[PDB]
Amino acid sequence: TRFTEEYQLFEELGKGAFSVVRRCVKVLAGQEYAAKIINTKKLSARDHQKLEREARICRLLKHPNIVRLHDSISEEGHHYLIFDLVTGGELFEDIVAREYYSEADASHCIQQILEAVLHCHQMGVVHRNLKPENLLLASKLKGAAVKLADFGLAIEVEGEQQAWFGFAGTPGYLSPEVLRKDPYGKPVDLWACGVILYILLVGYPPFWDEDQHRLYKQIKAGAYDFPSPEWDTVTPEAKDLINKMLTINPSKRITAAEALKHPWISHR
Amino acid sequence: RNKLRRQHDYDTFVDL
Ligand SMILES: Nc1ncnc2c1ncn2[C@@H]1O[C@H](COP(=O)(O)OP(=O)(O)OP(=O)(O)O)[C@@H](O)[C@H]1O
Ligand SMILES: [Mg+2]
Repeated sequence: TRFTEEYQLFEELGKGAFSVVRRCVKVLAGQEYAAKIINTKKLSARDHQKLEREARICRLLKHPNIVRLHDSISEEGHHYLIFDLVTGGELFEDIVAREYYSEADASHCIQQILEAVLHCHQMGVVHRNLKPENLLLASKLKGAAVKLADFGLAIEVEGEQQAWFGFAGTPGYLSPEVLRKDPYGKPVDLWACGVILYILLVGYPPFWDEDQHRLYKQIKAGAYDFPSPEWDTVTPEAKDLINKMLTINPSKRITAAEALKHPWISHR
Repeated sequence: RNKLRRQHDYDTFVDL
């Protein structure tokens, strides 16, 4: 079929449980991409439908701060996802390496993340799984764009309609409404943006505990600090945006649109 | 302080 004949495979960039990703060239254009090659023979019916939902949802998104899915091909014993080639690794790795971001860099970073989330929301997509591991740097270059990835847990929403879409995501980044088993939607991503922004500024999260029961109590109670000394030098408008994202009532939580107008971002 | 660790995605409620 059309993958082997339209795309030329080059070296392995990474691997997962049931996938290998290789650099490839669309021979006609000579443009390079990342080909995620999935052995569908080793996938359950459930994983197979997850994959085809992920492919559908990601294809809705066309934004410089989202890892673009250009093509989806279902051949003999394989599924090929053709993505933007990204060579800068995870935002998680960059934060670890640099300890934390200056307010300038943190503001620049979360602005890009909010633009990606806003685009998702305008396309009727809620990610549900925002975290530093799911944000990739386009390159190792100085001012490389942050790109949102992994729509494996993303859902399609009907305008502003909320519903119970199930208990799904990463414990440390789960919104209070999901933990409360409340109907939810777009606001869940803005909670995760708050957790990410907090991490960018001091290099550690607002909610953590070895005991998951106690972690979920902290999140539901919205019990987070700005400890001294590291937060003492952090500007109050930075703390204000975090506070406006980490509100336990999603109806009172700042949206992606409103967040991008917030002084700390719009005056930077 | 709180630990910055890699965390895994769950598709359902799994009580840890
Ligand atoms: N767009 C990309 N450009 C370059 N390398 C990539 C790209 N996407 C993924 N990789 C590399 O391939 C590795 C595995 O990719 P990915 O995480 O998508 O596979 P997986 O673990 O099988 O999938 P999933 O995370 O959905 O379980 C990544 O850790 C990374 O090193
Ligand atoms: Mg992976």
